[PDB]
This record gives sequence, structure tokens and C-alpha cells, in this order.
Amino acid sequence: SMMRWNRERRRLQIEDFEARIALMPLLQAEKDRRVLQMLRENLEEEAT
Amino acid sequence: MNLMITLLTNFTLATLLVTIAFWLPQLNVYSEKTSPDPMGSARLPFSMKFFLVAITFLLFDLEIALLLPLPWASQTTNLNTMLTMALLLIFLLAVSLAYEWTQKGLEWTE
Amino acid sequence: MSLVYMNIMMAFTVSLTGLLMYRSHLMSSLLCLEGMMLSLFILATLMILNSHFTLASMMPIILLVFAACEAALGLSLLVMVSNTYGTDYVQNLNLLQC
Amino acid sequence: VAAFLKNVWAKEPVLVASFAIAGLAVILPTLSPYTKYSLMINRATPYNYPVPLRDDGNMPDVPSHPQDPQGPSLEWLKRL
Amino acid sequence: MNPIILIIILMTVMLGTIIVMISTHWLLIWIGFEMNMLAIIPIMMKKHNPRATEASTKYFLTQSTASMLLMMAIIINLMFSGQWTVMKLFNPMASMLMTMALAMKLGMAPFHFWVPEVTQGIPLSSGLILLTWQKLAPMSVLYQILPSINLDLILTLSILSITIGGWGGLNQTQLRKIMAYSSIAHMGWMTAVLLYNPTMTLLNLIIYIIMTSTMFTLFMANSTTTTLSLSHTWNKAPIMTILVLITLLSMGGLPPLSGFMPKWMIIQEMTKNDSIILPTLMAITALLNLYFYMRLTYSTALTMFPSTNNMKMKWQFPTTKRMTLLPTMTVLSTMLLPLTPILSILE
Amino acid sequence: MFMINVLTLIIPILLAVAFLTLVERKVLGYMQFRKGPNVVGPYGLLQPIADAIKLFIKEPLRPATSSISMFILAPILALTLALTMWIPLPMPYPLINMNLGVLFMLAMSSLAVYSILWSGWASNSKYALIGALRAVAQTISYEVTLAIILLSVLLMNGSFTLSTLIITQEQVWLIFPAWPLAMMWFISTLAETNRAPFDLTEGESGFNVEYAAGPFALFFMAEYANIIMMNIFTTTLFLGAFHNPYMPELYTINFTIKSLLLSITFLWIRASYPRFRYDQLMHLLWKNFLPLTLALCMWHVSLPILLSSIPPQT
Amino acid sequence: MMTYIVFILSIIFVMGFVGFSSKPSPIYGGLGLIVSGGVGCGIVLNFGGSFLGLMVFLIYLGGMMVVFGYTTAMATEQYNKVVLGTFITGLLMEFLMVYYVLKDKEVEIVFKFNGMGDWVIYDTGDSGFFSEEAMGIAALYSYGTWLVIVTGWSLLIGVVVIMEITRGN
Amino acid sequence: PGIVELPSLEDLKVQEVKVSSSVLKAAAHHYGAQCDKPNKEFMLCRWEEKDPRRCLEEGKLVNQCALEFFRQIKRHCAEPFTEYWTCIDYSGLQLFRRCRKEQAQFDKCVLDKLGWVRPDLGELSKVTKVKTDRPLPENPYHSRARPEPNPEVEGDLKPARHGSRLFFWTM
Ligand SMILES: CCCCCCCCCCCCCCCCCC(=O)OC[C@H](COP(=O)([O-])OC[C@H](O)COP(=O)([O-])OC[C@H](COC(=O)CCCCCCCCCCCCCCCCC)OC(=O)CCCCCCCCCCCCCCCCC)OC(=O)CCCCCCCCCCCCCCCCC
Ligand SMILES: CCCCCCCCCCCCCCCCCC(=O)OC[C@H](COP(=O)([O-])OCC[N+](C)(C)C)OC(=O)CCCCCCCCCCCCCCCCC
Ligand SMILES: CCCCCCCCCCCCCCCCCC(=O)OC[C@H](COP(=O)(O)OCCN)OC(=O)CCCCCCCCCCCCCCCCC
Ligand SMILES: CCCCCCCCCCCCCCCCCC(=O)OC[C@H](COP(=O)(O)OCCN)OC(=O)CCCCCCCCCCCCCCCCC
Ligand SMILES: CCCCCCCCCCCCCCCCCC(=O)OC[C@H](COP(=O)(O)OCCN)OC(=O)CCCCCCCCCCCCCCCCC
Ligand SMILES: CCCCCCCCCCCCCCCCCC(=O)OC[C@H](COP(=O)(O)OCCN)OC(=O)CCCCCCCCCCCCCCCCC
Ligand SMILES: CCCCCCCCCCC1=C(C)C(=O)C(OC)=C(OC)C1=O
Repeated sequence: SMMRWNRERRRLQIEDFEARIALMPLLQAEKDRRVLQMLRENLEEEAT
Repeated sequence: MNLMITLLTNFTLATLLVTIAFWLPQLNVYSEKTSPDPMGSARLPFSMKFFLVAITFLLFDLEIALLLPLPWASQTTNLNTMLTMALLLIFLLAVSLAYEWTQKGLEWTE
Repeated sequence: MSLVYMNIMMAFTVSLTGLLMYRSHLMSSLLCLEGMMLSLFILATLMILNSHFTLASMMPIILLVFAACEAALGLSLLVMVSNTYGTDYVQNLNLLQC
Repeated sequence: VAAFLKNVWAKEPVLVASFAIAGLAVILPTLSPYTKYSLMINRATPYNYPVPLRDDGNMPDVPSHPQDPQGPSLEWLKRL
Repeated sequence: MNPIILIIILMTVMLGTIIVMISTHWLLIWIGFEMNMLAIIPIMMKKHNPRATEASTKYFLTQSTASMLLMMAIIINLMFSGQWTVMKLFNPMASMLMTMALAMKLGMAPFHFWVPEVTQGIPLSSGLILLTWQKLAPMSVLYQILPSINLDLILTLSILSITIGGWGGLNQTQLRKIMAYSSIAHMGWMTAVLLYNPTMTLLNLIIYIIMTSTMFTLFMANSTTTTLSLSHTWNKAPIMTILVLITLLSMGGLPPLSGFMPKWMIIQEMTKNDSIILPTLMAITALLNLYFYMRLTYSTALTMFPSTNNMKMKWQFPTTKRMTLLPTMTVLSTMLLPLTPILSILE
Repeated sequence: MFMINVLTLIIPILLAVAFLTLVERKVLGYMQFRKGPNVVGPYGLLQPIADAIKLFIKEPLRPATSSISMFILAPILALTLALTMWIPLPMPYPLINMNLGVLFMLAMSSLAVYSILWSGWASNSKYALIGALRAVAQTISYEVTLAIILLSVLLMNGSFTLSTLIITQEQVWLIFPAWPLAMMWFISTLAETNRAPFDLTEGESGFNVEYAAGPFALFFMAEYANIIMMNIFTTTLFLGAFHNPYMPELYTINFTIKSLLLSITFLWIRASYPRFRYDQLMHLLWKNFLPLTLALCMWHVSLPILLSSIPPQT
Repeated sequence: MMTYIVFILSIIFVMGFVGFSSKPSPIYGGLGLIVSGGVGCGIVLNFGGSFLGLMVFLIYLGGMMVVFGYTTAMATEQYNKVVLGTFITGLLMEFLMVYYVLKDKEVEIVFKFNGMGDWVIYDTGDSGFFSEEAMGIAALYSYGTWLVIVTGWSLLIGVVVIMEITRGN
Repeated sequence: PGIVELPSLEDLKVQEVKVSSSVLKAAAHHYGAQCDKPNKEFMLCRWEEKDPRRCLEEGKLVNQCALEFFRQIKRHCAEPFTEYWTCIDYSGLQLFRRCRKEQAQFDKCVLDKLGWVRPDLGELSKVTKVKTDRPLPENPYHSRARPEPNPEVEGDLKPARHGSRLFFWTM
């Protein structure tokens, strides 16, 4: 029973990880624009 | 943060109950008591065997500390090496127990 | 550098000077020695977690285990001293002056 | 080899069970047909991002899309 | 001790030193020192008397303190370099702490104060291990970190070791304390040439290990731990007086013996680097070592102290002790100076 | 709102410990062919209240302590640890959902011997100190098989997360692949809480006999909180219930019934056996439970590999 | 103030060491080292070292200081100015360190130390579906073969060593 | 040293994908199936340039292609998708295994009305190849020239001239 159920749990883990993989480019683009937004705000306030 | 709040609540409730248990019956005025043990005044004789079982605990606890990342280590892709080193650590804990046996270390607290 | 490293190094030096200035007990010396080890554990841990150096995350556990085995050995030596004199006083360990 | 074994099973069944279970744990993964699938499942688990390859022009085994035929498959895991 | 357990524990001492010698990661250096200390503690408590427990306690405390300072030097190296390669250190504070820790492990002055105690408290075989084999691992670490060692610190430790090991042995009658102060002086000579030519450091270490192994093997073969029992050797075994004579004249560095070989080579490398005062004062200070060596040779070989009557019983029994490599070590510690250019094999 | 959740954890702990004393006296009554308390309340339901009010106005025993500070700290530490063992317990949702809740509980239960040790040294009785050293040596001995059995079970879980242990047991109870681990685990939890047949603090002095009726009652209620907690943890660990995420009270009723039956099984074991001699439970640990525990730890390492049943990390 | 919290724990950490380094008695010193281990564990936990902090509890505190207090309670039979003076000396030196590095945001005892809160040195990303520290400790069985061999051999030899030296024969 | 070169706040303006993580996770397999090409162009550019400032426009393409993904869900299959991500959204771990019938209805509705096939187990974790027009960076680490190595050994090994030359030894 643990054999069948842990193999199902590994398949469900792979399904969750591929949902994560399919979402990582959007999150990476948003993260890049996020950190460049914050660095530009820090640069402008350092300038003033 | 919620953990620190919960620890502070548990510690505060414990300290409050200990303060109540040490100071609620102090309010009574019962009586002063003069009150003038199996050993009378003999100094505590040292047991080598209690120290040996505590040190055996400490060494097997270090071997347990080595064994603790196994539910994570089973996820590796070098599984033959992982299984070999896991069986080798549990086998060395077993060899430690066997040597503790055969030199009469587990005796009179067996 | 970072501010927490100041306190962990100062803790190592405080446990050093406690370990380098005995009062009477050998157990207090072993406690200062294990305080030195604990501060080494904390300092190694804060560096390795800060640097995201993944393979050295097993390093402080190793630094624990050996040194705790070391502590076990020290306790055993203390007990043998305590089984000769009744106390673990460091002034009893002076026979090797002559 | 048989009288000693019945002797130690009569005297010390805890230790006979201990050495027997330990011997099975040692020898049985080398005799199991499913030890290969443990390795294959641990390498099929995508913790990292599948960083794509620059198409030089000559890579017939690398797909252009996840739903393409070429590439590593997991039919064996869904079926077993 | 169980002889199997003795074999496994001595292999673990050797395993710790070899792990120090072959590893490229500082954690495995620290692990080799921990394994070495942990395994050598039962060798010191082989006879189970309070002097062995006192000596093992003092040895444990000094080596444990040095191990903690070693790990702090390693951790500061990881701070200022982000890596673990057993090479030069990337901070003068980590370099100072590692040089102090290795000076504590070697027992170089002013961290010498455990060496004549512990060697006195333990048997002759464990004292032989402590004064020969326990030098190899810290001298290997000093060999590999010499682009970071402060010159002033290493030469201060060297001259303080040579002077204190010279004056310490002049007041002794116990043979193990004589060999311990001889150890302190010779480790001063080894570390004084480390930043100039470490091949001469290896040469001095090898010739010292040969001569110390010869003297401890003679002391084990004659069962003598004091000067005045060593002086009974001529009436028991007259060849051993000749052997302790030539080996003690070698350890003082008198030509044409081989113990003249290292220190001369050390001077040969310290005058190339325009240091003249320092090896001259070192060589003049080594006359103290030679003085108490001459004291032992006057007690043992060149005169005949009065013996006892029961010595006549021991005349009827030959030595059954395995005097392992004693003719080989005696020949190597005396007649090796015509082969002085063999030292290039240590480059 | 979180403070309300902490109070609704820890005040029902104290109430359940209060009425566990009544349940123990009643069940030990009927197993001994007598009744338990049925005079003080209706069916004896006011016996814990009456006993709490009696103990909290009893005269302080007033010992001469070797240390006042550790004599104060040992009940504080006992109650604090006995209340913090509950916060990662998934029933069905923990108060504190932490990734390493199993190792957290193993650590906070390993810290519980300091209350025994500090109370033994803080008393001036040398025989109380000897009893404290025996109790500490017993507890740290059985912690070894706690840690190794617990590791061998969590090799089927995938993580140290306690809430994952419900997901692990959705198809079958984990007592089916691990009943030898379950039975050595259960006797090891019986020996952790100094519970009969391992209660040598009542076998012929306890470590906490110099405390007054109030502080000894606090030690006693920390001990019964540990008992209920370890039964809940054993229930979560081997008898994991069905969990509908839209109806969490089904899991709460189910683990509550199983944990009650396991606590009554503690009560029913103390109504059945004589005590071990001290060396005999040392023999039980070091020469019986620990070799089987190491052998089954090798088996539960190698078994998910040889069957391709390695649980997921997440 | 809460942005300095790890720093605050570290102050208590140093205070705890001035607890046992002054050496009041080995049992109060044991208690001070226990409190120091708990707050240093909190320092470890607030960088993301969950497993290492629980090793501080389970193995350092619950494993080793148990044996220290156990061995200590079998000695120093149950019932100073130098301790009190050493404690106030260490405390005043530590609060002068705190005062300097807070008034200046920089200090130099041996190394230069910033006086900002130690949150500033962190990383601004995610580690995905794993703790990096958990996977680095899991690598002990896959990448750390020599380290496992020498550690387990040292523990076996340590068992042999304790049984040889505690026998007296 | 030099001045860091940051893009302006106008260069960072884009129409964001303002949906929650259960909306994204419920649509994740069809998003990886449909929006493959600008995503993999962006991530190839992101692992090759090692600089987010050099990867902005491709990132905008990601943020342009996700929205056209969701609009085409909103134009056709808004209600089975809404029920499905609501059922995903209830779970504290957002399990896929709790929500298989709402998933089946959403997959049925998308497969009928848009023809999109949900990827099988293994497909989204494949390493794909990406055809680009931007050049490969010749120095992504911005590294300077390495130092020249030491001169090697060459030639036959002759004996030592007159031996060791150690003070008087002729060999
Ligand atoms: C066709 C195929 C076959 C062809 C076969 C051809 C040969 C046929 C004959 C077979 C026999 C050949 C024997 C070796 C060749 C001759 C070597 C030689 O004399 O070198 C001259 C060597 C340098 O003189 P040279 O005029 O420049 O060279 C003439 C040749 O060209 C020398 O040639 P080289 O310049 O190329 O020599 C290289 C270099 C040349 O030397 C140098 O570059 C100068 C440095 C030499 C070492 C200086 C060390 C200073 C500090 C230590 C002082 C030692 C204490 C004195 C002795 C104490 C008591 C033993 O030698 C060394 O560095 C080796 C060290 C010295 C060993 C010489 C051979 C000894 C073998 C027998 C040993 C028996 C014990 C002897 C005494 C032990 C001490 C040596 O003379 C010395 O250094 C004077 C010291 C005495 C040397 C040993 C004499 C060997 C014969 C002894 C027989 C009587 C033994 C009595 C019982 C035992 C003693 C109580
Ligand atoms: C979690 C829910 C509950 C779990 C179950 C527990 C419920 C029952 C509890 C009953 C009350 C117990 C009170 C305390 C009892 C203490 C005494 C006691 O039992 O001591 C333990 C006893 C001790 O025995 P002993 O001490 O009497 O035996 C004598 C031993 N010598 C000779 C050394 C003196 O037994 C054990 O240690 C066994 C522990 C469990 C073993 C489980 C083995 C499973 C099977 C393995 C495989 C076997 C076949 C071989 C391989 C085949 C491979 C294909
Ligand atoms: C190879 C696989 C890995 C093996 C190593 C790992 C094992 C896991 C379990 C760990 C056990 C650790 C402790 C072992 C100690 C063994 C020595 C021992 O106990 O000897 C003493 C004992 C007699 O006991 P006694 O001294 O009298 O004590 C009082 C109780 N009567 O003497 C005995 O009882 C004799 C014990 C030896 C005989 C046991 C035979 C069991 C055979 C099972 C089938 C074969 C299994 C394959 C492995 C090979 C086993 C030889
Ligand atoms: C760059 C260098 C790298 C490294 C190169 C190699 C370095 C080698 C360093 C050698 C260190 C030797 C340490 C001592 C030996 C270790 C084993 C031991 O303990 O032997 C003593 C042993 C004990 O027997 P026991 O019965 O206890 O004796 C007391 C009386 N009952 O037995 C006895 O007591 C028997 C009596 C005689 C023992 C003589 C042992 C001599 C060993 C050293 C030989 C010389 C060094 C090798 C050659 C030069 C290498 C540099
Ligand atoms: C402003 C006015 C109030 C002032 C402060 C007082 C606060 C409230 C205190 C409780 C109520 C006051 C009265 C107390 C009981 C008095 C009556 C009594 O004793 O009745 C006896 C009756 C049983 O009769 P019995 O004599 O036992 O006969 C044996 C059977 N053949 O006994 C019974 O039937 C049962 C009696 C139960 C007593 C009350 C219940 C216990 C107390 C609960 C509150 C306090 C504790 C809270 C929880 C503590 C922690 C567990
Ligand atoms: C004698 C003194 C008094 C004695 C009585 C009171 C003390 C003893 C009883 C209480 C013990 C306190 C234990 C505190 C730490 C416990 C370990 C821990 O934090 O584990 C939980 C969790 C780790 O799991 P994980 O999910 O990976 O982390 C969150 C990531 N999402 O990690 C987290 O959730 C991290 C949360 C933030 C960090 C919390 C730091 C706590 C404060 C420092 C330690 C306090 C205790 C110091 C004294 C110890 C005992 C002397
Ligand atoms: C905060 C206080 C809550 C109430 C106190 C705990 C609940 C009542 C337990 C009473 C009790 C019983 C029945 C009891 O039988 C007993 O003796 C073994 C005790 O220890 C002294 C008790 O404390």
C-alpha cells in the first residue's frame, strides 16, 4: 500500500513541480521588473 | 513570530502557575515548625555505571545526529552511494553497540 | 562587516578567556571549552547560511559531533580525576612538577 | 549450521530477528528489480528549471515544445 | 590493553596524522587533529596511575584549546576568503591564530608548559609517540601555510623555544623531561628555517625523529627513566653505554655526527637570507642542549657510577625486549653526515 | 485572534489533564473490581476540582534547597515544555505549522530531563539525587529508540512535517508497514513519561518529593500533559485518520477517539503489570529494543529503494 | 527595534557567555550555557537554519549538556566576589560595545563591523521547493562519503576509547 | 568604480498579470503549453545574459503573452475556470488532487472550445531548444583578460653540473 501510494505521491509532486516550472518565466519577468523598479527608486532618492 | 508569541504565552502561564503554587499557601499563618533520608551524612558515592550509560547515550546521540538527514538523503540521484553510507552508519552504530556489549559495558544496568 | 559576527566573536573570546583563566573546577573549564565550540558552531552557521554555500551546511554538524565526542572524552578524564581525589579541583593535578 | 541456528533462535530470538532483518536490508536491494525505478524516479523529479538550449540548427533529439515527440518521457512512471 | 584494540587505536593515531597530511579541506585537517587526539589518549593512560591521568588531562586541555583556535582560524579564513582550500590564509588574524594553535600542538614556547609534564606522566613508548609522531601533522600544516605565517611571530616562537628548551633541560635528572626540553629546542630549530627553506625543516624533523627514536628505544631497552638508573647500564649492558654516548653526542650536533647535519644546513639557509645574528645566537644557545647531553654521557658512558649487588642477578639473563630497529636507528643517527646531499630527496 | 487560538489550545490541555486523573482513578477502579470516585461529584466529576483546591491550600512543605533558582526553574521548565509539545500537532491543522515539527518535538522532549535533573540537585536529599539520576538515565536511554524509530517511520513520510504524516496515511494506517516500530515506539513512550511498568520514582524516592503540594501538582500535570501528548503523537504517527479538508471536525473526532483509547491503554497497562527492576529496563533498551531498532532502521532505509516507494520531499 | 532582533539575541548570547565564563559553579554555569545555546539557536533559526538550530537543541542541549549536568550532579557536593566582578566587567564591556556600535553605526575591535541591523546582508530570492540548508545536509550521504567514513570511525573509536580509559585496567 | 546603469521607470511599465497564485496554478499546464515560445526565449536570454536589464523586452513579451492566454480563457471558458481555481484556492497547499472533477470540466471545455491539450506527466520539465535572433554573448561575465601562465618545462634533463655543489661533495 505504501508502494502504490508513494508512487502516486511522486507523480503528484512532479505535477506540482511542472506547474511551478510553467509559472517560473512570468514570475522571473515580474521579479526582474520588481527589483529594477526598487533600484531605480533608490537611485532617484539617492540623487535627491 | 507566532511561535515566539506561543512560547511567551506558555512560559508566562507556567511562571504564573508556579508563582501561584509557591505563594497562594504562603498567605496562611499555619505554624512555625522546628523540624530537627536513607544516608545520614555520608557523601554521595560515585557510580561509574551511571556515567558510562550517560556517555553511551552521548555517543549514540551523535551517531543519531549523523542519521537524522536520511528522509532528505533518500531523494538524491546518487542512491547507491547514499544507501551504502546509510547502511554503513547504522552498521557502525551496531558495531558500537556490539563492542559496548562484549566488553561488559552494559552490565548491572544492562 | 556584519554586526552579529561581532557578538559571536566576542562570545568566543569571552569563552576563551574563561577557558584560559581557571578558577578551581575542571568542569567549569570543560563548559568554557564547549562554549567556545558553540560560538564556532553559530559563527560557521551564520556564514554558511548567509553565503548560500550549500555543501558546507553539513559542516557545522560535523563540527558539533567530533567536538561533542571530544567533550565526552574530557568528561571521562574529569571523572578519572574525580575518582582519584574525590574532587575535580585543578590544584590536585600538580604531581608532574617533579 | 542448523543446530547452532535453532540454538540461537531458542535462546536469543531478538538478536536472530535483528541479524536477519539487517541481512535482508543489506542483500535485498541488490536483488530487487525495482531498485532501478527509485533512481529513475529521483532523476525524473524536476526541482530546477529546465534551462533551454540555443537552437544551433542541428539538434534532432531536443524538442522545440513540451508536447513534441522527442525528449525524455515518463510513460514508464504512469504505467509501471 | 587488548592487543587488537592497541593495534586499532595506533592505526587510528596514524590515520589521523595521514588525514592531516593528505587532505585539501580545512575541516578534514581539524578532523585529523581531533581523531589523532582522541586516539592517542588511551596510549597515554596505558598503565592507569594518577600521573597518567593527570598527563592525559593536561594533554587534552592543551590540544583541545589548540583545536578550538584552529577552527576559529579556519572560520575566519572562510569569512575573508569564502573557501576551504588548505593553502595560504587570507587574513593575518587567522594566520596568527593558526600559528598559535600549531605552536600549542607542537608545544613550542611559550606554549611549552605541557610538554615536560605530560612526557613525564606517561610511559616511554607513549612519550616516543608524543615526541616523534605527534609533530608530523602540525609541521605539515605549517609547511602548507608558510606564505601567510608572520615572520616575527615564527622567529619569536623559534628563539623562545630554543632558549627555554636549552635552560629547561639543565635542571633535570628525569630522562623524559630531558627529551621533552630537547623536543622544545629542536622544534625551535625547525620553525626558525621554515620561511627560508622548508626542505631543511623536513630534514631537521627527520633527523630529530631518528635521534629521539634511538634514545627512547635505548631507554626502553634498558628500562631506565632516570639519570641514575641509566648510570647502571655499564654493569648490565656495556654496549648500550656506547650507543647512548654516540647518540647523545649526535643530538648535541657535534661533527662528524649526523645531528650536526640539520642545524648546519639551517645556518646554511639562514645566512643566504642575510640573517647572521639569529643563527649565531641559536647555535650558541644549542650549547646548553649539548651541555646536559654531556652530563648524561658523563653519568653513563665516560665514567662508572657505583652499582648495587642485585645487578649480579641480572647478569644471568639476556634482554628479551624487542629492540626494534635499534641498530638501524643507531647507525642512521650517527654515521649519516657523509650522505648530507641526500637531503634533496626532501625537496 | 491568534492569542485566542493559543488559549483554546492550552486551557483545554489543562482541563483534559484535570479529568485524566479522574479517568485514571475510575478505570483503575473497575479493573481492580472496585469503583473509582463516585461520591464527590455526580459520577465523581468534581474529584479533580476538589483535589486541585485541596492541593493549592495545603501547607507549603518548605524545603531547604541547595539552589532556590533551579528549584523554581524545574516546574517552570516542565510546564513550558509540556505545553510547547502540542503546538506542531496536526489535529487536523497545527497551531504552529512548521516544516520540522517532528524534530521540534524530539528536541523539546529531549530538553525535559533538565526538570528532573535540576529538581533532583535542588533538593538536599542525596537519595532524591540518586533517583533523579536514575530517572534521567532511563529517559535519555529511551530517547535513543525514540529518535531512531521516529527516523525509520519518517523514511516513509518524506519530511519532518507533521501535517504531511496525514497525507502519508491516506490509503492505509502506518501501523501496517511499521507495527514492530509501533510496538517498540509505544513501549518507549511508556518509558519516557516514567509510566508503569517503568515507574521507578514510585518503586522502592521520587526526584520531586521536596516540592510542596502546588508545585508537585504542577509536575504531575506536566507529566499527564506529556502522556496525552505522546498518545496524540503516536496516533498521528501510526493511526492517521481520514481527513476531509472541507470538514476538519471528522479528523478531530477520529484522532480524539484514537488518542483517548491509547491513553486508556496506558491506564490499562499500569493496571496489569509489576514494575521492572532498573537494570531490567536497561536490559530492555540496550540489549533488546536498540538492536531491533537499528535492524529495522536499516530495513526502512533500504526498503523504499528496493520497492521504488520513496516518498516525496514536498 | 524588531529589525535588530537577531543582534538583540546575540547580545543576550554574549551575556550568557559571561554567565558561565565567569564560572560561578559548574551547575549555574551549565544553566548559563543552556540559555546561551537556546539564544544562539534562535540566532541560527532567524537566518533559515531550522535543522541546525534543532541540532543545537537535540544534540548540543538535549544531548550533550544533559551529560554535562548529569556528570556535574555526580560531583560538586550540594549545599563569589571574583565571579561577580568578572560578570559586571564582561557586561560593562559588552554594553560599551553596544553603545559604540549604535552611536557610530561602525566599530573596530579587531575587524571593522557595521552597526546596521543584520537583515541587510540577506538574499532577495527564493529557493524553490527546498530548503538549501536541508539539501546541503542531505548531501552528506551522496557527496560526503569520506566525511561519513572518518566521522563514523571517530565515533566508533571514541566508544572504544571511553571504554578503555574508564576501566582502570 | 563606475556608475550602475539602470533602466528608467518608463522602461519598466507593463500591463501586469494581476491574478492570484491559485488562478496561475490552476491554469499552469495550459499556460506552459500555449505560452511556450516567448517564455523560453525569455529564460534562454535570462540564463545567457545573466543580467535582467538585458532581458526586459522578452520579459514584456511574457507579460504580453500571458494576458492573451487569460483573455482567451475569459472570452470562452470563464465559469469552469472560475469554479476550478476556486476549488484550487480553498486548499492551503493548493492541491491538484483535491480538484479533479473541476479540472476535468475545465480541460473538457478548453479542449472543445479552444483545442488545447493539457501536457502529460513529464512534458513541461523537458529541455527544449529555442530559435533566436539575438546574438550569443561572447563575455557574459564581463571578465578581463586572464594573466599569462608561467613558462613550462622543456628540453632534455641533463645531469647536475659537478653534482650537488654542496660545499665539498663531488657528487
Ligand atoms: C667496471 C665497473 C666496476 C668499476 C669498479 C671501480 C672501483 C674499484 C674499487 C672498488 C671499491 C671502490 C670504493 C669507493 C671508491 C673510493 C671512494 C673514496 O675513497 O672517496 C674519496 C674521498 C674523496 O677523495 P678524492 O681524492 O677527492 O676522491 C677520490 C676518488 O675520485 C673518489 O671518487 P669520487 O670523487 O667520485 O667520490 C665521490 C664522493 C667523494 O667524496 C667527497 O666528495 C668528499 C666528502 C666525503 C665525505 C666527507 C664527510 C665528512 C664528515 C664525516 C667524516 C667521516 C669520519 C671518518 C671515518 C670514521 C670511521 C669509519 O664520495 C662521497 O661523497 C661518498 C662518501 C665517502 C664514502 C667513500 C666510499 C666508502 C666505501 C667504504 C666505507 C668504509 C668506511 C669508510 C669511512 C667512513 C666515512 C667515509 O675521500 C674522503 O672523503 C676521505 C675519507 C675516506 C673515504 C673512504 C675510503 C674508501 C675505502 C675504505 C677502505 C678501508 C676501510 C677500513 C675499515 C672501515 C673504516 C674503519
Ligand atoms: C502503537 C499502538 C500499540 C502498539 C502495540 C503495543 C500493544 C501491546 C502492549 C502490551 C503491554 C506491554 C507492556 C511492557 C512490556 C515490556 C516487556 C516486553 O515486551 O519486552 C520486549 C521483549 C523482550 O523480551 P525478553 O526480555 O522477555 O526476552 C528474553 C531476552 N533475553 C534472552 C536477552 C534475556 O521483546 C522484544 O524486545 C521484542 C520487541 C518487538 C519485536 C517485534 C518483532 C517483529 C517481527 C520481526 C520479524 C521476525 C521474523 C524474523 C525475520 C523474518 C524475515 C522474513
Ligand atoms: C550482515 C548484516 C548486518 C549485521 C550487523 C547489524 C546487526 C543489526 C542488529 C545490531 C545488533 C547489535 C548488538 C549485537 C551483539 C552481538 C553479540 C552478543 O550479543 O553476544 C552475546 C550473546 C549472548 O548473550 P549474553 O552475553 O548471555 O547476554 C545475556 C542475554 N542472554 O550471543 C548471542 O546471542 C549470539 C549472537 C550471534 C548469533 C546471531 C545469529 C543470527 C542469525 C540470523 C540469520 C542470518 C542473518 C544474516 C547475517 C549474518 C548473521 C551471522
Ligand atoms: C616527511 C616524513 C613523513 C613521515 C615518515 C615516517 C615517520 C615515522 C615516525 C616514527 C614514529 C615512531 C613512534 C613510536 C612507535 C609507535 C608504536 C609504538 O608504540 O611502539 C612502541 C611499542 C610499545 O610496546 P610496549 O610493550 O608497550 O613497550 C613498553 C614496554 N612494555 O614497542 C616497543 O616499545 C618496542 C621497542 C622499540 C620500538 C622502536 C620503534 C621505532 C620507530 C621509529 C623508527 C625511526 C623512524 C623511521 C625512519 C625515518 C623516517 C623519517
Ligand atoms: C459571593 C458569594 C460567593 C463567595 C465565594 C465562593 C465562590 C464559590 C465557591 C463554590 C460554592 C460555595 C459553596 C461550596 C459548597 C458548600 C455546600 C456543600 O458543602 O455541600 C455539600 C455537598 C455534598 O454533600 P456532602 O457533605 O459531601 O455529603 C456526602 C454525601 N453523602 O456538596 C456538593 O454537592 C458539591 C459541592 C461542590 C462545591 C462547588 C464546586 C467546586 C468549586 C468550583 C469553583 C472553584 C474551582 C474552579 C476550578 C478549579 C480548578 C479545577
Ligand atoms: C531556563 C530558561 C527558561 C526555560 C523555559 C523556556 C524555554 C524552554 C522551552 C521553549 C523552547 C524554545 C524553542 C524555540 C525554538 C524552537 C525551534 C523552532 O523555531 O522550530 C520551529 C520552526 C522550524 O521549522 P520551519 O518550518 O522550518 O521554520 C519556519 C519556516 N517557514 O522555526 C520557526 O518557526 C522560527 C521562528 C522564529 C525564530 C524563533 C526563535 C525563538 C527565540 C530564541 C530561543 C528561545 C529559547 C531560549 C532558551 C532555551 C532554553 C534555555
Ligand atoms: C492548574 C491546576 C489544574 C488542576 C490541578 C491538576 C488536576 C488535578 C490533579 C489531582 C491529583 C490527583 C487526582 C492525584 O491522584 C495525585 O496523586 C498521584 C496528584 O498529585 C499530587 C494530583 O495532583
